[PDB]
Amino acid sequence: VVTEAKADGSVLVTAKTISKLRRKLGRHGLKLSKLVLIVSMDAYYDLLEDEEWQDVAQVGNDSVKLQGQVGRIYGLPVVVSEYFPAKANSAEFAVIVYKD
Amino acid sequence: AVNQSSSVEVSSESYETIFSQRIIRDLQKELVVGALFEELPMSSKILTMLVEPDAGKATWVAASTYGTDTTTGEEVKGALKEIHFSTYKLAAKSFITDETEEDAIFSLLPLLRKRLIEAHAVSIEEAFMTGDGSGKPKGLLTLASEDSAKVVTEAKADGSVLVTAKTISKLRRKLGRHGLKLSKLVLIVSMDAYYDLLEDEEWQDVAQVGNDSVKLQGQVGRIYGLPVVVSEYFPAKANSAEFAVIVYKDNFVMPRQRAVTVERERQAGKQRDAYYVTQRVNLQRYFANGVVSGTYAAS
Amino acid sequence: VEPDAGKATWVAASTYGTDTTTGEEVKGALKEIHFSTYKLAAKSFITDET
Amino acid sequence: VVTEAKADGSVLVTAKTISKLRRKLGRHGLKLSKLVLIVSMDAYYDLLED
Repeated sequence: VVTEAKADGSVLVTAKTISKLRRKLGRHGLKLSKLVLIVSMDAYYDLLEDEEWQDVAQVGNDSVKLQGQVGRIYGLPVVVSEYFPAKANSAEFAVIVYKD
Repeated sequence: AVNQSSSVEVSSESYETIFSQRIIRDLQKELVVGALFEELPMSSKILTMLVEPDAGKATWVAASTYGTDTTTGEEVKGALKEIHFSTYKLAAKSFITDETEEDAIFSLLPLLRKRLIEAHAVSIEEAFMTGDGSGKPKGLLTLASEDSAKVVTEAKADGSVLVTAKTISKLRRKLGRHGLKLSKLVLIVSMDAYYDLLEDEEWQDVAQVGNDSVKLQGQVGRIYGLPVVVSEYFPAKANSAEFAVIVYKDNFVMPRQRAVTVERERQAGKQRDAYYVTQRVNLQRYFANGVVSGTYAAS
Repeated sequence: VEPDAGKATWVAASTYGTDTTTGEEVKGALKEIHFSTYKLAAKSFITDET
Repeated sequence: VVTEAKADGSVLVTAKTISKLRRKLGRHGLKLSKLVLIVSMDAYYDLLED
């Protein structure tokens, strides 16, 4: 996609990365959810001080409070992974499929 | 006493009024570290155990070298790091003499026992939060000094301070490792930092643009889903800790070889009844991880 | 009124000669308070003629 | 505590004043989540533009 942010250094992750990743993914690749979103441990933390629509307050959530963020991110489940290397030019997300 | 003004009838002197023997009590700290951490009973002086290290990687074949042909790497040849739990001890005493209860009121005996246990309770509670290393164990606020847990900076050291909800998110970004899934973490905040948190204007503001209904009945102690614990044992405003967060899942256990015993001697003394009390309870962590303190440096 | 804290201390580890290591504590020194009371009064009058 | 309002006029008294004001008294304070609040009769009719 190159580039949203700048490796923490003045602006962090934003909820419209997932829309752009979904847009460029595989054209006809949808059919509701049924798509798996792997998120770095780092990237999970800066999307939690939001300031975006999928919040833990009331801005546009499903009433989450209880627990500390939920798998609703464009209808996708959130899968954590801590195995990611240097934070500079690396990937922090993976959008992958399992229907074929 | 009956003086000021005594006019014009009976003047007399001073002490001419009934006195009351009843006591009253002001402030107290509420005790949140001395009764929150699992007791480990043990019959010795030091307790030891082994624990594994992690990976332990296994190398893949070089896409030609499939046979024998050895070279496949190997995993971790030395392992099972030992961990030792030391125990620390303390004592107090207070000694009364007959000469200061006969000319008095005959009431000082039960109050002394209440006071020495409170003084002991204050002393252990400060030591668990703030402590050094020599003679008395190291405390929780400086637990996060040796592992590089710290951050610089949060709020602005008395020039337009605010303690806004993004602080705790940045603090957990700084801790990071290895369990984001809410394993019942314990968080303790300063007296002033707790008061400052209701000026906000962030996440749980004065309007229903931010928070859902959670206050109930009006500005109550609720942060990011979790309740918040407050304490008056933080040092006065400066470059120190105003907020401490610790993981509680395997760790922060207190070893102890007895409970509180309080006794008295006066034989073969001369006069005095002398109260003694002794203790042996301390604070340690199995693993050097899961601890952060903000700090709150300068801006 | 009963008084404020109240601090104990920890042993030098090695010591065992009794040697209590306790510092000493402030046995039964406290502080008194007292209540003092003021008087409020009025007087007003009326004449037979009105 | 100094300052919020400056002689009304163009800067009026709004409900955030009682947040910073109680930074040394009650809720929690001594141990009690209760207080009584008294306001001026004219100041009561200022607290309508917030």
